[PDB]
Amino acid sequence: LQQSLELKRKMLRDKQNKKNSGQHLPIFPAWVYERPALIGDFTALPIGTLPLASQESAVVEDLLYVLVGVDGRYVSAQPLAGRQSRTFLVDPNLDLSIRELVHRILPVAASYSAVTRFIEEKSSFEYGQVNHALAAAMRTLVKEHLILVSQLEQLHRQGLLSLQKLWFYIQPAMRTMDILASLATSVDKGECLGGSTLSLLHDRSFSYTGDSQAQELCLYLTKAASAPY
Amino acid sequence: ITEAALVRDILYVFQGIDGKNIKMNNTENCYKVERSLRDTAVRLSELGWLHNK
Amino acid sequence: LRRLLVWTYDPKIRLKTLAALVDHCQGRKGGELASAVHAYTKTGDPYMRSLVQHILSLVSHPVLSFLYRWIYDGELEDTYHEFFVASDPTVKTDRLWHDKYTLRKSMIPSFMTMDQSRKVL
Repeated sequence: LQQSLELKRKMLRDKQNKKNSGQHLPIFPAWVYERPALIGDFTALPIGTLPLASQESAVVEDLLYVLVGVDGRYVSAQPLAGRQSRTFLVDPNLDLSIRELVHRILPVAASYSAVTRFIEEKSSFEYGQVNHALAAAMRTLVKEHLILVSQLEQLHRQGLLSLQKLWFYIQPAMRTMDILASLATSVDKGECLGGSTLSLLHDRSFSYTGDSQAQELCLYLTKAASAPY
Repeated sequence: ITEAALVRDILYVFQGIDGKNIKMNNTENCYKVERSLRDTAVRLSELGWLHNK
Repeated sequence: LRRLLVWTYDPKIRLKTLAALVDHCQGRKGGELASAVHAYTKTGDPYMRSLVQHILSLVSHPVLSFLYRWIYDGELEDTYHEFFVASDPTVKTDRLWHDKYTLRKSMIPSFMTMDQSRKVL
């Protein structure tokens, strides 16, 4: 977020000199990115002292909000809204049997915040026509993750969900978030834009052919990003 | 306080008319609430901010 | 249902895009505002594009009404700065052709190329 404001103007000036009729091409203002409600990515008591069968409902409901980048009540989303890395602070006490499985579910939250910030910054007009459609089509894969999360919260309110069921439900979505997060970090890191982020999507699709859970993702991402090309 | 009051308040911050147990104290960011009860608001109050925007 | 969260989720994204749209159209008028609406249909999301293109269909209706009174009759209309030609209000006689019409370069939109606006002038 903070670092991107430089990158935008430099990459705009290159492609503005290249074209001979690019006229009245607008840019999105910065406070669309700054505020944590125009983007998809954002009392509290020590959870250890409660009974066993209440801490479960507690940390599951809190974790379901943590997946999309915001505090539940007892596990907090640390405020950065900057780079391709985000950290979360779980409370230093919990029942061990719940606590190990919570730690195993926790990477998909850091593998959502980094995806969503890349989706915010590179749907603009300074990273090339294919990268805009790419971030706009990774936005759809984040929309399905959000739909999953809404259904899980609904079932958890009516007493039909636990951390074992939550762990079983999020595994394909954990794979989808891992692939998109690695891709977002890689495209940001090498300052890739345009067609160099239409080649990486081709390589990743060839890599996975032993799963068919990630292969279909990569095929769909390549199909959607090459529609302006 | 019971849950039904919170239901009635959240149903008004979608209209842009402030509640009682949930109020807008800052206008730059979303509504702030004045245990499962509290956790819904961290997603729901943003929608009141955007509707007012 | 987590206090009507599931019901509000389908309008939730529909609130995000419009609340961003009030800030991208900030302080604009005429063709520049039409560009600020056309910006959100340069995107490759189907839902965002289908949401915005309806607003775009409404927003360029006065602009194109001014456009069809300028190709068919020859005298434009606006009430504020809304039109891609900035006409000379001073009278000319038979030397009308050379000086009367010059290109305004703030109200050419992004769904019209500069070639089009020059030719329509």
